[PDB]
Amino acid sequence: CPLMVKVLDAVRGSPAINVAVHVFRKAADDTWEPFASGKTSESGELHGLTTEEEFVEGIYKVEIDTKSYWKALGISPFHEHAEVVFTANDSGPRRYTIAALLSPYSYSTTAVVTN
Amino acid sequence: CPLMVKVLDAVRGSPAINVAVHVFRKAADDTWEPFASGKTSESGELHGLTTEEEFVEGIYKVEIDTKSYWKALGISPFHEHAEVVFTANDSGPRRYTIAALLSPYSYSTTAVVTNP
Amino acid sequence: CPLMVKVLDAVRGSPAINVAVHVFRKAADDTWEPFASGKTSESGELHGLTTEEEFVEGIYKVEIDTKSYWKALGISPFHEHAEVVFTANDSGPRRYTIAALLSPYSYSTTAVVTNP
Amino acid sequence: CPLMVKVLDAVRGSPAINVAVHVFRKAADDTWEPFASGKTSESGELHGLTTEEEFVEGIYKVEIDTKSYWKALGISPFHEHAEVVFTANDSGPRRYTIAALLSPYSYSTTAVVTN
Repeated sequence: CPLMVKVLDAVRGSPAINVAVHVFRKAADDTWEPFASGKTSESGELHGLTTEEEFVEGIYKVEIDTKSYWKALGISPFHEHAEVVFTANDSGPRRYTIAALLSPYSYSTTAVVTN
Repeated sequence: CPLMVKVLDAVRGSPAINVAVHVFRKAADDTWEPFASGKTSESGELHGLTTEEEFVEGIYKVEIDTKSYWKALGISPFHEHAEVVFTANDSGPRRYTIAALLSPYSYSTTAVVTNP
Repeated sequence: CPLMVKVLDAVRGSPAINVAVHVFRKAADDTWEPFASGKTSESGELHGLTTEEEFVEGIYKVEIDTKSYWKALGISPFHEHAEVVFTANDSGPRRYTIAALLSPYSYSTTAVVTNP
Repeated sequence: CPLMVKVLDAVRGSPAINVAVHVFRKAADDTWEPFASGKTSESGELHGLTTEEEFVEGIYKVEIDTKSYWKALGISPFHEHAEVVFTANDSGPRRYTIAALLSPYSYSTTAVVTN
């Protein structure tokens, strides 16, 4: 699978489990079309979102529902969600891992693109 | 300055200068409406986006155009932009500093929220 | 202010106040020698650690006592401290801002280096 | 293995390969005693540093030689290295993953402690 999402919790030092993730693909009219979604596993990962066939070049958005995660932990968060927007390119490495590190008032996101 | 944006470049160890920033507010019909925009200064800061009066309760999106920034430095980065989406002023007026730390394949954003 | 330290709390979205900071310089015998120390203010900043004259070329270590900070807030964090080790002024005098973003099980540190 | 180190490169969006890592254990006299070391793999990981038997409670330091990594890439770095200092505790989760995200003038480190 060409796209994986990994989410970590910087407050507990653990995978961020059961975090909803929604992936969208930018349509010709500039709107965001639902593409794939899921919830992170006990390892904070979400595999099997798409296939090589369907994951064509284009602009994608990965929305991580961080607010609901923090609310479940009873911690007041800042962001509505974490959004990661990027262009999928065929010339570069073919496996994309979108990693996110979550804190209540901060998040970082990193792309690990490999062959 | 109820809203300030600060952007740093983690490759150069400097402020990220001349970075375009667009702010939107969610309208009643759930669409994003343009709210304010500007560019970071030599200090990597953007002040004067709004006023206390105009910065009412709402869901705001701060779009930082990071791709253009990296491309002008000769780097083809991963992200199109860094988007920061948050509810503001729902418990009264606050001062928000949205900070972003940029690398070609990673970014981190932090909010510093203080009471007037 | 050739050297400034700024510390933010990513759980509260605020400056990290009253954080102890110890600066060391590597001596000729390769040991760490105390250089300066202080605590962050209400703004999360620590100024006045040194002067242009005293801040000579060398390898410096900025120790930020993050564990004590978290424990006073009721959190048992992972790290003992955040250590920032760097060569300074080897190409002439520079102004260094060492920024740290703290979470209980993670921290990020950035350096902003400018010419006088 | 109870201790793993994972290093990523935020400039290239890749694992940070062949990064030297040195682990030290704080001795009774407050000095740092060499404990384990290695170089990250092609996946940016370093496994097999120690064993459950030897990784007793105590204060450890993980030093990641980031300066040499950046120099090999021809990029001027700020830090001499990234140091991660922590206390190993038996009551909590028993597997420690020390992750580091590297940029020339910035790094972040995260501990993922699991059971």
